[PDB]
Amino acid sequence: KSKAELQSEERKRIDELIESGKEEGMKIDLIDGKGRGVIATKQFSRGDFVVEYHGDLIEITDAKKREALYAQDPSTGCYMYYFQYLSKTYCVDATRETNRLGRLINHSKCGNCQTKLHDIDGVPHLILIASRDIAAGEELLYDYGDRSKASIEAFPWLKH
Amino acid sequence: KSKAELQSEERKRIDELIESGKEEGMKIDLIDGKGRGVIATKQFSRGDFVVEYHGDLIEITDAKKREALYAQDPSTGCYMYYFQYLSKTYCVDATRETNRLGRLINHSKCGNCQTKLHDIDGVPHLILIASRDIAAGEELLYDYGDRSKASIEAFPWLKH
Amino acid sequence: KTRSSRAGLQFPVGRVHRLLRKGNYAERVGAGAPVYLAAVLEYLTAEILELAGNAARDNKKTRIIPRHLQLAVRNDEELNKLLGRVTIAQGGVLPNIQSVLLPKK
Amino acid sequence: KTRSSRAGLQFPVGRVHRLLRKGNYAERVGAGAPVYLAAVLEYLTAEILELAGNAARDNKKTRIIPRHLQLAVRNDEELNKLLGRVTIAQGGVLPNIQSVLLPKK
Amino acid sequence: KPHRYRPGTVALREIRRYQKSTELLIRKLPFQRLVREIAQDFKTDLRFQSSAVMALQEASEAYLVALFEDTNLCAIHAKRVTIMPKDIQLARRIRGERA
Amino acid sequence: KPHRYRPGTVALREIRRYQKSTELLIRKLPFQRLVREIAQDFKTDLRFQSSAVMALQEASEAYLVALFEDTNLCAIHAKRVTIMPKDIQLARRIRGERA
Amino acid sequence: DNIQGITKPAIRRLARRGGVKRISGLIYEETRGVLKVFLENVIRDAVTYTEHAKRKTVTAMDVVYALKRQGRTLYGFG
Amino acid sequence: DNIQGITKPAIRRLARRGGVKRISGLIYEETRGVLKVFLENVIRDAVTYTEHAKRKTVTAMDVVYALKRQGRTLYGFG
Amino acid sequence: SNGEVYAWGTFRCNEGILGFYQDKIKIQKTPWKVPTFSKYNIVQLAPGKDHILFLDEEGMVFAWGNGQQMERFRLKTLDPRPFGLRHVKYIASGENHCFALTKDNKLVSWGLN
Amino acid sequence: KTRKESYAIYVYKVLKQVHPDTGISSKAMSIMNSFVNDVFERIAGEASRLAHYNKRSTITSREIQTAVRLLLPGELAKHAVSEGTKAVTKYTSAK
Amino acid sequence: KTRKESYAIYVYKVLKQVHPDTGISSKAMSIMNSFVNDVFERIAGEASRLAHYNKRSTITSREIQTAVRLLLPGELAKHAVSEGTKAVTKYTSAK
DNA sequence: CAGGATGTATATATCTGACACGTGCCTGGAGACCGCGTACGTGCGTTTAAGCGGTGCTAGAGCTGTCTACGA
DNA sequence: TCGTAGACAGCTCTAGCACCGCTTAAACGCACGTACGCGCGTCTCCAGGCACGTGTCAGATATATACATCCTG
DNA sequence: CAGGATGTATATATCTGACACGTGCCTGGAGACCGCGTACGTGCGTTTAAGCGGTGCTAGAGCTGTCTACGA
DNA sequence: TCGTAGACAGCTCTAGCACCGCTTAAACGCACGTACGCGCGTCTCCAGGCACGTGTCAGATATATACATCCTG
Repeated sequence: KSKAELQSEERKRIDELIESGKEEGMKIDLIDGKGRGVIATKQFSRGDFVVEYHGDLIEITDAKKREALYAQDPSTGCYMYYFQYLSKTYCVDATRETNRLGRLINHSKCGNCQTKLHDIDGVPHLILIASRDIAAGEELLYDYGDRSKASIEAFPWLKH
Repeated sequence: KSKAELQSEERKRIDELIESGKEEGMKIDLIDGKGRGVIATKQFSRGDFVVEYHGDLIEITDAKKREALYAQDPSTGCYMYYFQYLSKTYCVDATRETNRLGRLINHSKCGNCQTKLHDIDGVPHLILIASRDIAAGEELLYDYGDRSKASIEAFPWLKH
Repeated sequence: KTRSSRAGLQFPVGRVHRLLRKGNYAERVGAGAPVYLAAVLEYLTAEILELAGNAARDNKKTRIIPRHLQLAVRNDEELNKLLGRVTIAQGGVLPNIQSVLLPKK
Repeated sequence: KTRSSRAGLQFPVGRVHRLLRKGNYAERVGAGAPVYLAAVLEYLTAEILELAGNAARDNKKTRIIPRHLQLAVRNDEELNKLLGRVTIAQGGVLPNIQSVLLPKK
Repeated sequence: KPHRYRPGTVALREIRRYQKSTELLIRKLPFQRLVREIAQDFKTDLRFQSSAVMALQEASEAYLVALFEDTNLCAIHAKRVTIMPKDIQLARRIRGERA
Repeated sequence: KPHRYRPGTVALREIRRYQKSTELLIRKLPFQRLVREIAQDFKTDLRFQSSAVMALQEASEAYLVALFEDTNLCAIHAKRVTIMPKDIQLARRIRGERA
Repeated sequence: DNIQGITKPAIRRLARRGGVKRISGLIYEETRGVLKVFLENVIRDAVTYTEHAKRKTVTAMDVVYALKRQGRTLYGFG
Repeated sequence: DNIQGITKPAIRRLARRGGVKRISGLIYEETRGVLKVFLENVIRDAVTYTEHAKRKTVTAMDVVYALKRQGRTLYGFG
Repeated sequence: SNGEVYAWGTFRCNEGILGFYQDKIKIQKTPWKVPTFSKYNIVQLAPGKDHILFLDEEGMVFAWGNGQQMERFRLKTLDPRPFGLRHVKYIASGENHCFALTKDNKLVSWGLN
Repeated sequence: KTRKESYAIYVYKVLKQVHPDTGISSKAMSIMNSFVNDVFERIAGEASRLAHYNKRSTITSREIQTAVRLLLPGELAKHAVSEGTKAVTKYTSAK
Repeated sequence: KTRKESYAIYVYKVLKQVHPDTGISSKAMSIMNSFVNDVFERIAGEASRLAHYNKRSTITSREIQTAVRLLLPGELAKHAVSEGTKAVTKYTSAK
């Protein structure tokens, strides 16, 4: 198959996974010093679609607003994910507690999952794809991105 | 004075009367076989502004709608006044009972008041101007316009 | 020898060399200028035609209607521009209805 | 004798008769064609200028800025069209704010 | 309860129908009036080719087709399904016909 | 309670202020980057007059001034005071830049 | 009447031609003012174009060439 | 970066220049895509106009004459 | 003497019509003061024609009415104002002929010759 | 140094008649040349084409004004249409 | 009866090559002449001006294509740009 | 949850006229130099006039030959 | 000066204008109600091109199927 | 219901440079042929880099003279 | 055929590019909260025009007033 045929087959598999909302081969577990963490129940190959970073979609401050009220109450964890979806800050605020698993994935700079923008007829979709072969039992992790001095001062685990 | 200077002075007097909402030289009286009628308490000269046909302004069916509900209840009298305000049916529905006097003026084809469109910076205003010298005590009347066969069949006073 | 015979495009590229001169586009106008233009014109005439030809077959039987012709030009994103400041007569709209217009239940 | 002297408009109507010929507007171009055009051009140059002249005095002291010049052309409803497909540089907007934008209490 | 179609379906088809035809949708004899009318304010005592006549309709007929089209967004984009007065105007400014 | 201006008055003046100046409101050195950037996709290894350079800003700077202007109605006409994403787009169609 | 000429089942017709889902009350004769407007803008330059060649019978191509200059060059006749 | 170049206190600046009462969150970089777009449309025909006379240094009048053809003839330089 | 300048009447134009203060007044029968035109107090006057031509304290040859014989159309000129000259001491107007003289001993005259 | 035949002088001169003091800018004193540019241009082509769509191989005043009317906006047109008329009558009445 | 030199024949001929059966309408077979009209026209002026803003008193292919590229839309341009190239090479290779 | 009343997609006989190709002709081209509430939709009855053609009258566009004033 | 486009009286004939009764499609009017708005260069040779005439197949037409689609008891 | 903190309209000293007018020059022009809730505004602290100029290097636009192939 | 525009090697020098430390304006980040989004033709003569040079007044500049305007206890 060509490069275009493989990309179309990879896009059709990603579109079906985003539509069904299936989060198979993944279960919640209590990580030591991280609250909730996502761990693999089956072997995920390199390049395989893991799970969508699902939540409430909106504009730039259209996610950074519940920020200024979620700072007013520290208990609700930081679950906002900003992104540049075609020149405009388009995000997915997963602050509300749901059964979706993408919002519970922990941080690691050298983890086993990369965050990418997956467009489906105009509507942006944050997806988590396996950067390498993820072993069964191991924790699913991805680079959170916020390497700023204010954020790293409050929780030092963002650095590593 | 020129024709333009007299029109500007006539427009400035009409704009002040529409703004203040003054209905001086006019009082309500029970006319024989017409419900309520408007009668003059002072002598009104030919061309003098009598009173604005005041009510709720709106679009074409934007007045002919409370029509289809006011037919569902016959007691509320027909008080809608349609008009072509610059290519678009713009009216003034005076169905609601208020202290304004223009909605209580009776019908007559050869009366003593003519209905005209008076624009004030884009907003249309139906005004009643004296067609002739109105005598004190006499009833203020104006041509209602609806000479149609369906309307004239239900109330025969529209003809005369 | 016909120059259009020589160069090999149908739409008379002697009328192009002769429309040009007395059309008052400029003072002088080289032989090829009509030619390359002629072929600019016909690669259009042709690229156009067949869009109808395929479309007109599709809807109608054989012969192109006007609202066939423009039923093509709307649809080719490239031409859609080219003929985006024009008004091809008897066309009517290549239909569309908004998503918030069709049924809902 | 200068033709502009003769006809009585300032902007050289020999340069109009000579811009026209080698401008390639057409084959031939009568004497008056430059003239009436020259005077078309200057009744514009002038009608334009003074709008600035009155405006530039108003805001500034003596000399017209660009944003003076276009501060005029926006405001003359007639020109406002004429220069309605143009973009006079350094202009900026003859200001306006919507009725639902200013204060409210 | 005789046979009926719920409010919208009919005119939705009106779209299907009117969006199908190449049929100039406003009466000829009527326009020739409007055509000859605006003549007067231009040049009193004139004639025009019946051919030409059509075009004038054609264009302004067409012009209107898209300016009503463009107008559809004007209320589509205002939390509206039904196209009122302002909606028509708004479009004029984004064209710059007026503003 | 130190000194403060209620939300809106400030940027309302921003209008007063920015609506006053003939001052190209986006940094030169920055655009020369964007200027030279879109060069590459056109013609690799090129030069341009600093003069010319300005215009390119000028126009698109200006273009934007009115397309943000026109854009103001797009949300003014949507029961809105604050101009969001769609609002920007809507205007593009009424221009016919896209649609 | 002339402006009454552009009558409801035609504005509408013309408006369903762009998928107009529903015409409002005022909206209708607004089209007449517009169609007036458009008529107005056009016939004028066109007649003016008939003038600059002295025709008492206005040409179709005059309509057209003027229909071009305005900015919506129509195709077909010309 | 280039598109990052058109930075917030400038989009805004440019937007307050038409009385923009408030820029929304997404709206900002949309301007970058647009200003990209507009940049794109233009520089291209312009360079193409430099090409048809073989200049490696692009003229201002090339920018202009192309800035004309596009449809927004700018005045001043030219 | 205070500085402000009174007014009355209405000038007859070159075409031949009525104007007082541009388009805000046509016939000024009632005598009224004229507003601020040049900060320096206006010294003398200069009558003749419909062409009134004051002189400021600084020596700024001001000018109202037509002065047709600088140049314009569609009114908006009657109510102003300057300009020309440098520091004229005598402003001496006839009907369709003007006269001026700069404090630097100059002799000028700009009108319908 | 190739001679740049700019309307600068002429653009300046017509300023004086309308307004004596002063007064321009460099950026604007180019802006003027691009008001003279777009007009001289736009005018010539509704002049040029006129000749073609009225079959005469020479641009007379016949066209130039017809365009001028057809090209200028409403009240302005009649004005410059008048000012032409004038410069038309004076051009004919010379020695 | 003055001879109306219409693209009718030529417009018809190029139909055959693309599609043999059939096939046109009267209204459309005018519409074609006004696709040939606007192009022949629009093309000539980005050709004409090109010559003026590159100072050469004769419209070569040099311009005609440069416009053609500058005037046609993206993929179409390269196509007809190719078809010219072709009709350019064949015109040169004749007897 | 579903079968019956609307009216649209579809099929095929059949006459009509415009598409299409032959021909004498003549000139231009060739070649050499969420909720209260009302506004507008849907459908049927009354009624206005658009569309139809039949056609006589002639305005006026279009073409030609001649004289001559315009502009390169 | 002088080649010649433009003025212009003169003339063929297309085509625009007014006419005018009539089948009927369509504009108009109106009652019921529910989805929806709204507030909360030049002389010469000659064949390519066009006006003209003529036969018929593409398509408009219409009776007539079958079909997809919308909606209340 | 109102006086005090922001920052805009306004006034005037003062240096700077571009507007403006003089001049030798040369070519083109003339002449004769309602309410839940969050997104974005306002304001102050931290921090990136735009703007500044000082300037050497030389790409390449611009102009010229010559030979000759292009197109009327 | 042949007048000549265009090709083109050759050459003056404007002007675009890279450099590069530094005062600081401005972009950036963030906390608090309230208004606001959102759901409910040609030869000849010559002076008009332009490139060049030069002096200074219009205007940019800045310290410094006074002023209109917005907002909480």
